[PDB]
Amino acid sequence: DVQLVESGGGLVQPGGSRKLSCSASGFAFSSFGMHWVRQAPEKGLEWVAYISSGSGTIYYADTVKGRFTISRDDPKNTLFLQMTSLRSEDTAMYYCVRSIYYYGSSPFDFWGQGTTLTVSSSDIVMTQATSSVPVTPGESVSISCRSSKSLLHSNGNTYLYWFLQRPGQSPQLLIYRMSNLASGVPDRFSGSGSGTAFTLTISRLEAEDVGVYYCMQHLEYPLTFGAGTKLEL
Amino acid sequence: VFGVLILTLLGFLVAATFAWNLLVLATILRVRTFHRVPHNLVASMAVSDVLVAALVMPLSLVHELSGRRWQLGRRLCQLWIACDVLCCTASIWNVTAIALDRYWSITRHMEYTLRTRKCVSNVMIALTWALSAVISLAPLLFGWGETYSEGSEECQVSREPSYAVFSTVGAFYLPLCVVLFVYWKIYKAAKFRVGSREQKEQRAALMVGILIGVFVLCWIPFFLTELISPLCSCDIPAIWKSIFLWLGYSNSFFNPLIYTAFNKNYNSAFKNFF
Amino acid sequence: IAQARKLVEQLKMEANIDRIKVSKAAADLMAYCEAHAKEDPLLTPVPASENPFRE
Amino acid sequence: SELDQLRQEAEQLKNQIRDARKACADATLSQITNNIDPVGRIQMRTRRTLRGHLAKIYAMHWGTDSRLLVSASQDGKLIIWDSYTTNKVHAIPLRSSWVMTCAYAPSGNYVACGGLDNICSIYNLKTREGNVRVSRELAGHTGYLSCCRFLDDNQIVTSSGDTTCALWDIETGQQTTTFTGHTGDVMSLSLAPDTRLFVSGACDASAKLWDVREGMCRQTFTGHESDINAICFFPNGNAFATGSDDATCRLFDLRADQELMTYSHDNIICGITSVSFSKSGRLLLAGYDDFNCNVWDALKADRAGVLAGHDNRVSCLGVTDDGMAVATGSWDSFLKIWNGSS
Amino acid sequence: LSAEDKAAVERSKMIDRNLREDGEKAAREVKLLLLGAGESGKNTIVKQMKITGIVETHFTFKDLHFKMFDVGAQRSERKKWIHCFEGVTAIIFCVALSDYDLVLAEDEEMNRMHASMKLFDSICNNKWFTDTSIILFLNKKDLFEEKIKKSPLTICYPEYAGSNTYEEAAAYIQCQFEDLNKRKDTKEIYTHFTCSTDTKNVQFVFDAVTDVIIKNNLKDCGLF
Ligand SMILES: NCCc1c[nH]c2ccc(C(N)=O)cc12
Repeated sequence: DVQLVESGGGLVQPGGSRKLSCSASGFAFSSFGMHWVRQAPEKGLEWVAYISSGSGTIYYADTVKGRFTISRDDPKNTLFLQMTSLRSEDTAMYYCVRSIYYYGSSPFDFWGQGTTLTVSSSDIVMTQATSSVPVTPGESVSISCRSSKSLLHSNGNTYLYWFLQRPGQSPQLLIYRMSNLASGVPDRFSGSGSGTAFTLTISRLEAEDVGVYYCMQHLEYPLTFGAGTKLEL
Repeated sequence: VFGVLILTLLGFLVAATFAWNLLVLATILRVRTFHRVPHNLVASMAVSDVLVAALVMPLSLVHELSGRRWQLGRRLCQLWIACDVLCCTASIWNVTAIALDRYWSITRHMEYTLRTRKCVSNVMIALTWALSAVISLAPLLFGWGETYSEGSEECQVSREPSYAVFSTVGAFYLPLCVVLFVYWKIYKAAKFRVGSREQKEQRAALMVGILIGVFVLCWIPFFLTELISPLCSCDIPAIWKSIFLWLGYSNSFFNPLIYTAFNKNYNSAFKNFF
Repeated sequence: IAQARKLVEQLKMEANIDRIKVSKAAADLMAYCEAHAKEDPLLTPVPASENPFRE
Repeated sequence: SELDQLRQEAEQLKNQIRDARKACADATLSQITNNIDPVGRIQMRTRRTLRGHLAKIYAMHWGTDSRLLVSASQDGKLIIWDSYTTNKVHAIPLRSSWVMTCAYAPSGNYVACGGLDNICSIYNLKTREGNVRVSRELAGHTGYLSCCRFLDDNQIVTSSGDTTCALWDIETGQQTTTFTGHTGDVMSLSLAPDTRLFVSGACDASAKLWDVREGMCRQTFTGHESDINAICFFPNGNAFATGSDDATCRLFDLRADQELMTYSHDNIICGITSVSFSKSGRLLLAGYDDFNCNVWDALKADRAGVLAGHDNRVSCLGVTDDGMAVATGSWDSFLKIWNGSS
Repeated sequence: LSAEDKAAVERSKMIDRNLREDGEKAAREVKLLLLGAGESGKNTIVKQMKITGIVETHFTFKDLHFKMFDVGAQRSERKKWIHCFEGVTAIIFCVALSDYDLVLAEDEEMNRMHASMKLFDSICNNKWFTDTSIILFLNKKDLFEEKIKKSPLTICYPEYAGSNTYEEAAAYIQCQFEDLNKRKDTKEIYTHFTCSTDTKNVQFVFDAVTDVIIKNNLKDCGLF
């Protein structure tokens, strides 16, 4: 089955360097572009770097530009992130995310477990309505979010993505493009929005639905993740 | 002196050239079926003929209408000389490149595949144009005698023997020998292949012979005269020079006839257009 | 003679269909075409704004 | 003799059916549509030019979304094009390059293709892995496949060169039904809009309307001279058009049980390669072997326009489910989408 | 264009590059048709080269690769699918010399040799193969020689001179088969007698392909 296994991390002296290596199996690695997403301790998701299929295009975040470099080795189905001048703020759990781009595609469909990294001792802004809300089984909830810039492109596609993170687990894609449910996701979830205001509704809440919900925009790089909303039982 | 008849024939030749060369170029550029490697050399040759008929031949006819005198601009006389030399060398070396491509395809079909053929043909065309430009622009920087000192009363190519021999060797003699060798090899290979029909051998021999004879008759006299003159006190008369120059020009008219009239694709496209 | 038996059976079965007069079928086809002509982009070209295949 | 009696009975039945068809022909379509307003000169332009195929393109099909297109060529690659942005979506390497037909599932999840290999290969386009792989190989046909059409995500009807058609269950890969009765090679298929009926044209110069559930030939239609290459249902579903090597098209009505209109011109002496209607059915677009396609007035049989932009014969024709544009594929390995202008 | 649109464009460019590479790779392979009747001793020929539906056999010679398509098992009207092979470099036809006295199974008087001649005429005088060359193979040399020693060739060729000898009969058969070529000016037939030496047959096929390629190139130059 599809699987991503990250390796590298642990303790690193400030200003040091190390190469994080992710191994992909169960799918055609060469056909998928790759992203690195880091989540700081008790913080939201943050995009780090992106490398397209064939290494034809590479992008970095301004906080990452120059300091970290991303590469891929297709024959061995491996992804590498060489990090140098590691600042104290770089401590986080890093996940490797696959993404496939074509008409009707659902990028960010799979997320790796990721690895921990710790140290010794101009863009679209996404915001969410509330940090947490109460929940009970069988109830209906509606999380809301907004973006500084309208995500409705001239082509007619609204580039909004909803991700759900379980406690002690990596995030998973729920809805892509604000109107398409991710494959395998239960039909309970339903995303909607207009221009700049978006909402994810759950028809009937289940015990498993509790978790941290994140919103992402793919209109233009860097990819910004809004503050997570904690859905607590 | 049959001036009216000569002028009418020369104008008809100019019109026929211009029309046929432009038609060939339009057929290449318009019909997608002709977008193939072997047709790039033909397109370059057609472009050279179009330049000859548009820039060289009319100015040469105008100059000859007054005899050996020149009344045009000072810089325009150098421009005309450079254009004439460049276009003639480009046409000659384009014919040489076409012959070389045919020889490579016939003899090295295994190693001369489309991948190699495209690069080889493009390099040949580029080298042809570069060498023609170099030979045309050399007299402007080396030698003397470009124009008469009597108020630019005359307009002619540099007569320096040292430059003349080099230009003649690079422009015609070396490509002439290359063409002769490659076409002899092609004829031998074709005869061997047919031997392994009579109408067939006759067709191949007639094609090779007519091509070589047209090339020789059109070019060899003019280049021989131009090489002989600087070293001679012979002092060949101007009438022979004009006749040989206009034969070299008529090589431009004959080239499309040889390379497109007898080609199946070219004549079929012409008939379809008509 | 099995093939002949099958052929005759198929012919007898097919000949019993309640075929409709050609005039009536043509009338209904014409009515349907007239009704649905308004919704034909090819028959009635749509404005360039509504045409996805813009130049 | 029993054989003589059976032959006489068959001849009598043929006489009876032809007499009934003559009797029910109280009028003709030409007289009724004589006073209809002529469509006029239909002008279309090539909005998009899809290139990338390195060999003859033999079949193509439009998706239900009216945006994605599928094309098959003898080169060995099956290409899914994004018509709106002329962007390639998938390039499936075919095990056998001798493919003559292709199909696109109504839901777009599966793509079926076949040809001289006598095997219909079904490819899943929405697997978890980001590559297209064969999901099933329907084998059993004694001849080359000619047409493929998806009834649903699990049922597929295919016609082969063995003069028989077959309805297959994709999940099991077993021929659920076999349709027999055609004395010649079957060349094309066309599902009815209701999806319950279909009609198949054969090289015996005849078309046969079958029943999917009952696995039986409900009707037969004749009138062509040499060979039927293409067939298509009229949008209303009660009629279908047939193109033949006779260089003429014929419209048949199931209820009338006889030919309705004939489309022909002295300027065309080549057979019909493909046929398709517009959404309203007023325009009948037929591809011709003379390097161009023609548009006929389905009601008046007037040549409304000509779509001539292919250097070779038009091998496949298709109209989007919404009728916005019409795509044509020819042996020169170029697919062109044509649309009208105000 | 959006980021997703740019990624889709990049994917399309990658697909186009892969298609171009595959086309360049495939352009180096010689495509040959294979046809015959009565099995035409065809199994021996195919296994020599190698050492339902179409069967594709790939074999590499000293310096060239060859793809051979066996479509003889299709058993359907050639008119509807023969045109698919318009681009084949050459057509290999196989004939069993023993068919002269053999009677076709589907018939009771027509000889298998007559059916083979009819098939050869149909394939050769085809609008799709006017400029395509034919390589003719005569397989059953030994069995034909054994048969002619007792059965006269007049059983199949009443017009034959009646000379009961191997060499004259073989020459007559080859001449009769070659006479069917009504487009000699546009195509040629490379007849050959099959032998137990596989390398000889492969070398003959390679030489025929090389001759065809050379003639096609020369015709491209216009000398033909
Ligand atoms: N019109 C002839 C131009 C030309 C081409 N090649 C040449 C080579 C030498 C000379 C010369 N006048 O010496 C002239 C030419």
